[PDB]
Amino acid sequence: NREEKILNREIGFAIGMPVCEFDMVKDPEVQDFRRNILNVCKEAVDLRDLNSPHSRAMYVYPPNVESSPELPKHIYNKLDKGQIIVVIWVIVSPNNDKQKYTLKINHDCVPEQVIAEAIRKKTRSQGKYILKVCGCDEYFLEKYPLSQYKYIRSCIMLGRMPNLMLMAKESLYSQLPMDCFTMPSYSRKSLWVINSALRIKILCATYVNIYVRTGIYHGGEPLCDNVNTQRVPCSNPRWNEWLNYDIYIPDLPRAARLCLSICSVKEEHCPLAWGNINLFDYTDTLVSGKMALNLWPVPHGLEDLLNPIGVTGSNPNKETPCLELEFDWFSSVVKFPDMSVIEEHANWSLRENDKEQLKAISTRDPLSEITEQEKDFLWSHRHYCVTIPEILPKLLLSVKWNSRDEVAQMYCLVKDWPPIKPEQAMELLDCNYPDPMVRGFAVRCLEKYLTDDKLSQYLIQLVQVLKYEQYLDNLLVRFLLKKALTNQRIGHFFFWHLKSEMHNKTVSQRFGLLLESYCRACGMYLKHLNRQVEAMEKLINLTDILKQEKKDETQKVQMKFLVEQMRRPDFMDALQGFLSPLNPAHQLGNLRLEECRIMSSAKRPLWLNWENPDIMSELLFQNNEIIFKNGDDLRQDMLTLQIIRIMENIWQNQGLDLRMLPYGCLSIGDCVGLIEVVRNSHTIMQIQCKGGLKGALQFNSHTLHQWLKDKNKGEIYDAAIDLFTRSCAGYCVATFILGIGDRHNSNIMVKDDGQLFHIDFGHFLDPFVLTQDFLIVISTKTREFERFQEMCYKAYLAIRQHANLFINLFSMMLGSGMPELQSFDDIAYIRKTLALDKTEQEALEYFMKQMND
Ligand SMILES: */C=C/C(=O)N1CCC(C(=O)N(C)CC(=O)N2CCN(c3nc(-c4cnc(N)nc4C(F)F)nc(N4CCOCC4)n3)CC2)CC1
Repeated sequence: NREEKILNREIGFAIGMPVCEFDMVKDPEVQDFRRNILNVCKEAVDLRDLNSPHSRAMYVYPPNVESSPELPKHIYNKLDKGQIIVVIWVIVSPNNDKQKYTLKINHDCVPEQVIAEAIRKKTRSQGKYILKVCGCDEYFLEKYPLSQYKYIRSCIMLGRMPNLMLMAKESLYSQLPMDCFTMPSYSRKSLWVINSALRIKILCATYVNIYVRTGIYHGGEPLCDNVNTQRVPCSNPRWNEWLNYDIYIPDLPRAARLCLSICSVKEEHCPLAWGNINLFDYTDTLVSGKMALNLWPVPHGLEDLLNPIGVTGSNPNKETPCLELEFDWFSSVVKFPDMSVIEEHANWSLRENDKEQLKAISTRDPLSEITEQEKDFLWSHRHYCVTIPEILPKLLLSVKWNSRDEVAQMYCLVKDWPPIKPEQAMELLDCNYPDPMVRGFAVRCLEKYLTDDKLSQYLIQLVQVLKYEQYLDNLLVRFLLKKALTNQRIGHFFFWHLKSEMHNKTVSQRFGLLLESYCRACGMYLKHLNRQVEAMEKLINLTDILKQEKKDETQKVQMKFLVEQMRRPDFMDALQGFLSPLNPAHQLGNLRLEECRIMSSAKRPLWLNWENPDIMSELLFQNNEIIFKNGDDLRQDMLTLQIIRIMENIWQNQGLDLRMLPYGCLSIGDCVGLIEVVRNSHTIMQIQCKGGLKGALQFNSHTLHQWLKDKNKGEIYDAAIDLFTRSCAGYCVATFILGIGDRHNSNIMVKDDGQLFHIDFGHFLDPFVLTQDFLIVISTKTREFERFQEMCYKAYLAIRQHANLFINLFSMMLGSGMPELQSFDDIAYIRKTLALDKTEQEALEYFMKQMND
């Protein structure tokens, strides 16, 4: 049909690769995934059309709200007797005259009550309206308490006054397209019985320019010793050898994998090409017969001669080392047993001090190692551990995954295991836990106890752990896809986190198929995503040209070329009138070329400035600024900003107001990304160079206080000083805990109201100087510094209390090929700085001493 072809073209443009390539993939799992994944799209679409236009309106404009409606003590104290002052705006005439109406209402009021009181205040001179945020496309469409909306709570925290616009509901529903998801055109035995040992024949290898080292693994742990084949000259890469393993065939867990590599010898063993295969396919069948596997190049800094944590599947580039293998073939097709046989074989197969010992064990952090004695101890008490559920990760770690009996008994324990918090459920999804039942339990916990707010807060870690999935079709991907197809706020960053790694051929297939399904079921938003993709395409083209053709020209010549190329209507049409990838609720209209510029600095970053076309853009920001950087990796920055936002949330919900600044930052491709521009912000180096005594003079650090006092005179002085002190202490603790890279006068920034923050997080996990500027702004021996030290200590304790969450986040991000995060050894730095193995008072003294230096 026509709709099908146009949708295919658009999806190909959005994903980067054409849809037709997926069809030419003669892989049963690929086509079965493409087909079976459409049930999730159907569920999501039905949920969208479930309740007339309101359901679609919630799908496109979901409420941006906090997970808990309860306000912290200090946040509630900032209210006028538990009330809030809110300005509601109304556009009246064809001239669009804007009339404001100020109200003082209970913070816990519903948007309906807000609209009612607004109409009351307006008439002193029915439910057919809704509330929009003045300046962006955010809508208060749900019966939430107003204060629970992130915008309202932010206004309450920042002292700013919320400005909302009243909008007829029909005016918004008329802007909602009648979406029509069209179903694609590509839609319409023994068991364990075999008793023996696993053996595999390595036949030969092609495209080799030595021996083959193999092993059987379950996630990261080997189910048996590794096996080296006969050292053969590379001229004739023919082994035809049979490798036998100390593993009974039925003893193989469901997620057993074969990890192989080709090594050379000088004495000096060095890997050449690696590969991993699923012993069981997606249909639970045990692979048999001949199989050709194209290997992958080795990643940098590989400790061993094997890469088990690497992705599974043959290399898409078939012009690579190809190893031929042979698996035993028995009577009939072998399948993994059903859960019923598992339960049958499981059924067939205590002191107070010891209970408190189990509790203390559960209290420990993830990276803390568990001894063999402790493993057998947890296993002997596997039934009592159901009363303390959060010990489930360590219990799983204590299992002998090379014994079908223990695996079946653990399956039984999991089938009825109590649910645990999402923060703890994510730990069971990293590379350590590949078992399908454990991952299903974790996904159930997420589905049951994860707010979409918390989902967006951890969306990147989940999209990453996706790579740890043994098969294309699994419960985790289905959950993520359903949430992305029922919530466009989540779907935006879902699509972008996926597209930002389409360059990686290791997950090109998986993420490509997932993006195909998403774009097929996402709706009209595919058009806006395509416009954003084309804008980023033009930006990448321009910045690539700048870094090579005109790379060694002067600032003004590069600027002249950038102004020339930024016009060329084919480019203006592409970079004008689209949604901000950093925040799709932000419209970006016409470019203010007079305000765009190359940032100098490193790798020629682009500083772009758009006008805000919002009807009431002046009440939020009339100009939106963004830094498009094509050069260095931004994943580290994304993770750091996420962690900083989480730390600020912890501090707020715990009762210490340390205003951080986790500005927007989105990696959109291979080292190509965007950065949010914080208005009215300048670097300390700027403060010193602008306040330099003269053109030829020294740049003392004492002036910063003078600059702040000039920018804040009168009663605003103490407020600015308090803001500076609090934000400074917060960033002190953050940078110490995370081990952020070298700070200096230009890595730090301050705003006109005193807020301090950081930028450009180069390397972490491998001493905040507190230049006498900061100490002078805080006031060494003053009550101000006493309160400062108290703040720092309290924040350090608060973060030590969530060390577990932070370590789990890092262990989940391990999958991403980031430099400063390649092994658990890098994460151990946090276990160090937080003194996990020490006590609370010990860690307090440790941090006191560390900050004394
Ligand atoms: C003093 C005499 C002298 O020699 N000079 C010349 C140099 C001048 C100077 O110090 N400049 C120009 C520094 C400066 O103004 N900027 C602009 C802001 N930049 C910035 N960088 C980033 C960022 C964050 N993370 C990463 N991974 N990369 C970058 C980027 F650098 F690539 N983010 C921001 N912002 C975030 C907050 O809101 C605003 C935008 N800004 C740094 C260099 C002085 C006179």
